[PDB]
Amino acid sequence: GSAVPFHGAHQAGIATPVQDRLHFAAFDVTTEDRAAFVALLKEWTAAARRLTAGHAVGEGAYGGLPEAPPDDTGEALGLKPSRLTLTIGFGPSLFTRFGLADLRPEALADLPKFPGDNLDRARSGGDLCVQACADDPQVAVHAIRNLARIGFGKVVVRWSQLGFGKTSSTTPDKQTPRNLLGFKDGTRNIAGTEKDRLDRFVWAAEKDGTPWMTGGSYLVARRIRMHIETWDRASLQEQEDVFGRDKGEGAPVGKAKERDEPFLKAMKPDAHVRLAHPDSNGGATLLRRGYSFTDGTDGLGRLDAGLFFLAYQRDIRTGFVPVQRNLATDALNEYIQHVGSAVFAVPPGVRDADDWWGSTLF
Amino acid sequence: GSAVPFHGAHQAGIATPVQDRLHFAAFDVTTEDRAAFVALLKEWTAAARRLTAGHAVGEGAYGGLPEAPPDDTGEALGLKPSRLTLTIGFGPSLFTRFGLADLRPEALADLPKFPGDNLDRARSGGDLCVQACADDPQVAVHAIRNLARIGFGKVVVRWSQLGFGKTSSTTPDKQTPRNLLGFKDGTRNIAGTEKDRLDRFVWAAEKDGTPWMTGGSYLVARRIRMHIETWDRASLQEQEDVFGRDKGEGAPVGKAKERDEPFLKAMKPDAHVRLAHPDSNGGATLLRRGYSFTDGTDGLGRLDAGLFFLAYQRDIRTGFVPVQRNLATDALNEYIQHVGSAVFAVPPGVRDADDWWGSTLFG
Ligand code: HEM
Ligand code: HEM
Repeated sequence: GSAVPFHGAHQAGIATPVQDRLHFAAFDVTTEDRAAFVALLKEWTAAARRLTAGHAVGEGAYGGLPEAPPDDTGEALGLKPSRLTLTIGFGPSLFTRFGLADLRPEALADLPKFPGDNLDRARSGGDLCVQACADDPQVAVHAIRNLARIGFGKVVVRWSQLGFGKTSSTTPDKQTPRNLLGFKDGTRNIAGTEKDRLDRFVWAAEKDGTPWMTGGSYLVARRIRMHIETWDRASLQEQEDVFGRDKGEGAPVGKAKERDEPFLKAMKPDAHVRLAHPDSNGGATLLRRGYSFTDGTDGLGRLDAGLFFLAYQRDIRTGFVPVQRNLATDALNEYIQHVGSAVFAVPPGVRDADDWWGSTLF
Repeated sequence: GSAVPFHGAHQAGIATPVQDRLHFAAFDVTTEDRAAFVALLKEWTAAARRLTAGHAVGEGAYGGLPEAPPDDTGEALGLKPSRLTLTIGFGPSLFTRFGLADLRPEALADLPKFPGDNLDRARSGGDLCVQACADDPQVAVHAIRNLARIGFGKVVVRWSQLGFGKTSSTTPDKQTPRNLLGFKDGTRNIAGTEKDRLDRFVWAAEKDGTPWMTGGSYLVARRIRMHIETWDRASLQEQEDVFGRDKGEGAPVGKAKERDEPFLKAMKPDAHVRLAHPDSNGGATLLRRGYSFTDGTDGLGRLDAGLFFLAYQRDIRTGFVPVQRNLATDALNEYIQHVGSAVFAVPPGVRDADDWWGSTLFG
């Protein structure tokens, strides 16, 4: 139930232990006034400091003037901070505004088209994002709702995604969670304690060519539908062959324990783990941080199910792109479809109480 | 605690402690064969015994024949029972099948149309329901996904709703939860400890007219959207006047504490608490067991959020119907809309290891 510190060289919500619940929102900007947008970023930062400490925004949820709307909507009153993190990102489309064109980072690359893509344009893209993660869904909804309210008239919500349970791990010392296909997901990631690996693969550096992004990261989001009718009639052996790990323990094929190192040549040549592994991709390594979703039924008598895939990396061109390209022949492709996509530059951390989100850019 | 007993004179999930999370699904039946449906109820009951104890269904999620599909889909491996309850109910439309038309209870009444209703037919009705409540959402979802799989070919999923209340790891058991309008919700309700009130207002009795339903109850489900962005622009006074309680403490107007008994005459005539109170409705009293929802954002950028309202009662005609009728002029109507609806007869409990869901109806 404790608080995660909001200030630092980096934003929280990346290397932080993965929280139980997600509420992700993408926003489009509706003001042409640079000074007004800067004022919004400062007001959002002030609200974020309150929210992540478990306090109400502005002057509170009640006990003000009877004839005014309360500053805070009130539904988180009496709740603990619940490890709430709030992480902001800027999309490529932002840089066509406020005279920012020459500040767009090279590492913020547009993704190519990938075979099998079926992307809904309405639930793709966005000028900016806020990732809210917490152990309590009410706390996460409250944060997004209050940020959107403060932003009324300057930003609108383009699309949002809720995740009911995590399918990722930055804490190898704890139980690895399972996705809706029934497999552990998160065994070989990057842990929050692995400072050298974070510096090499996740955090942007001054020498990479964009000074304002030093200490930031780049985010890829993919909404992926799962064909669970098709999967649930597959044999156990089929399922295990798809991944290269057994279902019960999640060990590499032939080995006894989850965390034993994979021996790739024992897996099928189209196994997911074999294709995705850094040794198959010139060393390319990702920080995965996704969540499961279900949005009702599909109208054809079945539950809807999917995974909202989130990856952080130092450069989209050397992280997600080469790995996803290598997944063109993945056995898993028979059971999934990518139906939404977005990329964001995640700026550096808020250094102290006088700093603000985006201050290095603006 | 960690598990809730499955067997009893009553089904669990009604009077048992309220769990943190909900997965509610409505199913339609596709078979005409009574024998095949009975066989399904028996297999579903066997699965539910396993699920509510934290075990996998059938022969398990792994370690069987490699060339067969696993009996359990495996996404709950490693999780705890999480106080899972599974509660089954039968809709009015079931009784048009299997020769059951003369066994439909009179208390399972069709709802009238109410002012302001805007019901989505696709998210309404259903032949059957399963209410899955648990502290971990993945335990609830795993239960619904596996029941649906076992039934494939005999039932389909018509509609499904996820919901949330409190998070018990961080929030005290005695604290009333707040709804998404920011008000405490549940202060004046029937509690699971109130045996006599449950017998008066919730459980069906033999003398009520339908012997097979003795020890069962009747459920009304309403999916109620909130107009969040409109509500959030209302003044504090306007919000408090809508309910007849204050927002911070949740006390009735002119009182000091949440649990002080209301004085109805101090509230505005169309305040929600005044219209809903038993004294305004000839003594009519409900067990509310609903959950908040947030599904996403709609095409206009607004939050798709609200209350998935669940009420249990001894007779729909003397519980939900009179009370909802009395809300025709509710000040709250400006900020909500009922967009889905269904009613179910929830049979008596599974008595022991040889009993099965629906045995009093089917024989
Ligand atoms: C619904 C989609 C997906 C499912 C169900 C899935 C499932 C899994 C599972 C079960 C593992 C093995 C346990 C682990 O080490 O985490 C794994 C590993 C991995 N996945 Fe995926 N995955 C999906 C999509 C993706 C995508 C889109 C990418 C990247 C483009 C990706 C990259 C990886 C990586 C890098 C590993 C670690 C390989 C290693 O170093 O051993 N996955 N995935
Ligand atoms: C979005 C919809 C609704 C909201 C936000 C809401 C909110 C509330 C609140 C805040 C209270 C006062 C605290 C408490 O005693 O629980 C209350 C009481 C109550 N509500 Fe509602 N309610 C809603 C819909 C309904 C419906 C549809 C019914 C019945 C048909 C209902 C019946 C009652 C009853 C019986 C009480 C208790 C009155 C008493 O005995 O003091 N509510 N509701």
